[PDB]
Amino acid sequence: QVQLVESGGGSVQAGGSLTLSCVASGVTLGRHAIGWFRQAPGKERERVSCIRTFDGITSYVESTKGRFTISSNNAMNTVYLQMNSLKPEDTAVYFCALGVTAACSDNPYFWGQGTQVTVSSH
Amino acid sequence: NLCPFGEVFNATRFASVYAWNRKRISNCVADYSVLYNSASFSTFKCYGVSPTKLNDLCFTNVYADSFVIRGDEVRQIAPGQTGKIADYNYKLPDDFTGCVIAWNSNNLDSKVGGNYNYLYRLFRKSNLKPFERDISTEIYQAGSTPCNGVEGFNCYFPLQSYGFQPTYGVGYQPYRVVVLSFELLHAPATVCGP
Ligand SMILES: *[C@@H]1O[C@H](CO)[C@@H](O)[C@H](O)[C@H]1NC(C)=O
Repeated sequence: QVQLVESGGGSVQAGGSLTLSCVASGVTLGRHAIGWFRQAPGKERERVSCIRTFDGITSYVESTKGRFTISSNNAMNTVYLQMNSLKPEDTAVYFCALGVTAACSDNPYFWGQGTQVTVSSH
Repeated sequence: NLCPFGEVFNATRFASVYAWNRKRISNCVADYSVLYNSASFSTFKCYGVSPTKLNDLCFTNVYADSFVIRGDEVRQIAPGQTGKIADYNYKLPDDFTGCVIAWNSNNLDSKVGGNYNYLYRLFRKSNLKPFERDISTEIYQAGSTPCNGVEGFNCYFPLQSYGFQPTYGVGYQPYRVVVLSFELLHAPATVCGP
């Protein structure tokens, strides 16, 4: 079946950076929307960022615009989330999520197991 | 009357391989030796003809096919090859008479954030016949369930983007390819060397 292999994340101090990686298997990047969701303590799972691997167009939510950067390497079947200027409130499980259409506005179909990001306060 | 090879080799934009461009060359003089002795080309492989004789030959037509693929796929633009490009995008015949010409186009065809304009066909129910072009976009059934024309689980749009990144390794970088087909009908031959 399709699998999403996540890596990166763990602990960082506030103002620090982390890079998450997601490798798709059982599907070849270049048509589908792929991106990240997160679930912070006491909050519903929410969109973080998405890229349309058909045309490279990226999308962000208000809390992630500017600070986070999503990118794709279609050839390597890998998407990256560069997370800069991290805040304690960015502490969450981050999930790679792959759609079955080209549109980032559509609901994800396939989910990664999730990776813990913990941002410590000063 | 000079063959318009400039328009082929020096075109600003090349075709996606699935929608490969064909230009018919006729009623003109071609200096093939200047192409063959160019340092511009990383591939220049001829089949059924010697490249050293091309300036001494006349053909009934020359077809110039052009497109972009990955460096590591150029090996598929040869007779008898298999793979996504040979099977589903551009297929040469076993009895091919012509030359396959390729060069690295990373400086033209990649850009910051990736160039997503170049597509390839990843899925097809059967292999292309030689010199067949398929520009259809029917949803490909990849599972046991009919798609009914809906892109979804196991129901694939058949074209995907290369997303060429300038930092790609040489195997993943875009190459421009020109395939010259030489036609030898028992007819007047109007494309000649100097
Ligand atoms: C393409 O342009 C280059 C640089 O201007 C030139 O050297 C060459 O003659 C042209 N190639 C062809 C096949 O006309």
